[PDB]
Amino acid sequence: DRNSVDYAQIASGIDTRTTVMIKNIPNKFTQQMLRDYIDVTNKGTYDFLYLRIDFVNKCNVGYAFINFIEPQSIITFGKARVGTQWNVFHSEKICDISYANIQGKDRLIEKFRNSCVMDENPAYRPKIFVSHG
Amino acid sequence: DRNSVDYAQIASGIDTRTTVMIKNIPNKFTQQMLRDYIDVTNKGTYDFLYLRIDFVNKCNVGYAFINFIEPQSIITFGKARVGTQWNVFHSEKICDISYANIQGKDRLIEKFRNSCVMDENPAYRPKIFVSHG
Repeated sequence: DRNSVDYAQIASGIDTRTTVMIKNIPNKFTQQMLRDYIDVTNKGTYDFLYLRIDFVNKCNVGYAFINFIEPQSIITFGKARVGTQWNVFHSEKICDISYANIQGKDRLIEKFRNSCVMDENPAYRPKIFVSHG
Repeated sequence: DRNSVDYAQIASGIDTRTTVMIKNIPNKFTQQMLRDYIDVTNKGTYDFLYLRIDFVNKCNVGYAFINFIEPQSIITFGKARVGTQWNVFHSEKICDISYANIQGKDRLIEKFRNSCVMDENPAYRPKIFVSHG
């Protein structure tokens, strides 16, 4: 909506935003494969890449943060990848992108440098709630 | 879309789906506060609750899985909470819900019981990529 990506608006110097979400990633992906996936068309063009990893099952959550050094790199990646399928063979999930709310290598670095409280008891680690009966 | 929640369709016995996402949770929330938040109107009515926790900064990711034991409980919670603001005072984020893709306490339990590979090297733990210069 306010965060959907318009190529021509990057091309024309309007939309200077550099942080982007790669969405619909198969739950069955590693950071490394994502790197490799991106580096096919966009090697060297990004400041920051984090494929978000669930604390509990250590799967990815289906999206990643990437900050491109230059906004036009978004066009290179989008044209090449948005629309296409992650794996024509092993997942029906297809790739899409949108601007993140947090923008800029600097804020991204702080997001993940500073841990959050998880509970009032600091000895706690996240425990799913489940019941039976 | 295919997963948006229609109360009257729960009420009428059409939509038997029980797994739901609580969305737009402030990054600044704990599982416990979520439990407490839910238990205000829906104590005792759910099988499964997991507020998704980022492996790296140990923040929540802005959403949680909840499986209600009975589909009408979704109406109780939605009417009470969707639309309202998590914290009228300390976050402009407001609460919304939608059906999850994974449905049912049983599949949810397996999702999080079985760890995923994170890398080909099993000694690896998720490392953000960042560069400067």
